[PDB]
Amino acid sequence: STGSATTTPIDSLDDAYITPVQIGTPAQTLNLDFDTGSSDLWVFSSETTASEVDGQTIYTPSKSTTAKLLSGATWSISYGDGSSSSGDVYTDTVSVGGLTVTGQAVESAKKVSSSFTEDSTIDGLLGLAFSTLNTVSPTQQKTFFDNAKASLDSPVFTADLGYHAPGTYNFGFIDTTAYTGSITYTAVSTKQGFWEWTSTGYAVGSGTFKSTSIDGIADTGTTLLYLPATVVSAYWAQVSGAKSSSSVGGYVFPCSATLPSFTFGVGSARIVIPGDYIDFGPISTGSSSCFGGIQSSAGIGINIFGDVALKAAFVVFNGATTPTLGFASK
Repeated sequence: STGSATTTPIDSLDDAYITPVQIGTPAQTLNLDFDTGSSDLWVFSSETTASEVDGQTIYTPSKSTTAKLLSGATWSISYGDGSSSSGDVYTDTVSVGGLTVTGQAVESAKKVSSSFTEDSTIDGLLGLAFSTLNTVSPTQQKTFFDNAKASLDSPVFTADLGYHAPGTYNFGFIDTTAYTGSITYTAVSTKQGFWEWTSTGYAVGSGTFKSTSIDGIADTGTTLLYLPATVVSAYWAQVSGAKSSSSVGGYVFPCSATLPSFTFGVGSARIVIPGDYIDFGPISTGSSSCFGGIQSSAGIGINIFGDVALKAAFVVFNGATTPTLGFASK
């Protein structure tokens, strides 16, 4: 089997991407944030505290003839940005782009933090990291990809995120028309539950490539590119007037600037992020200070190849017995 679904930016900055997902019988379509940095499929629901719902579409398990309470199971998750959610669990039929999994754990939110409430466009998350990170207790649950894997023509999914445009998540096949050149594959460590890999270096603009190992995670659920402070300083030093602002929470730059590209290494291959992809616009409406798309990971504990980096590539998440990641230009 295969599946193919379009993923769409939630706003004009590509702050996140939403993909329609069919849950239950008859189908209830929710727009979920596909997150290769986490492993829970959770949704706004008829159980979510009413004051914490503000425009989201909700899953109502009582209206699904295939929903079943997963008795005794609870979940609770906290993300790297400080947001969180928790609740109980149903199993139900879940379909993405024509690919159907029966008995998928659908984590129904009883509580969500303010950042979720305030984002009316995101009806929940669909985790695509390794199932060892799934938070359901006392019986940990499998991701949608893990459940679908055996049925797929090939045990893979691909992320093809657009810059200020829709893109595609495919399951079970690699669309050879969606990229240019060849795909370069690189080793993955699953030790922390992430799609963790080691970039071979970077360049700023037209500068020379610096060969250096940068361990990090491929994370579709993180907006920006978070890298070591040395690398990030070298980038922003090429932008007149750019500075790190403690009051804003990262590097800002004059909105009048033209940003240089940023290149990252994948083995001997190179993925070029155009400068425009690194512009996240005014820090507040009407400001002439703009927020940068490359930020320091120093306070995170891990480097994160988020959407800024991934959207410059066609990315293969290879879930074979020994997982690997593939990157191609496009």
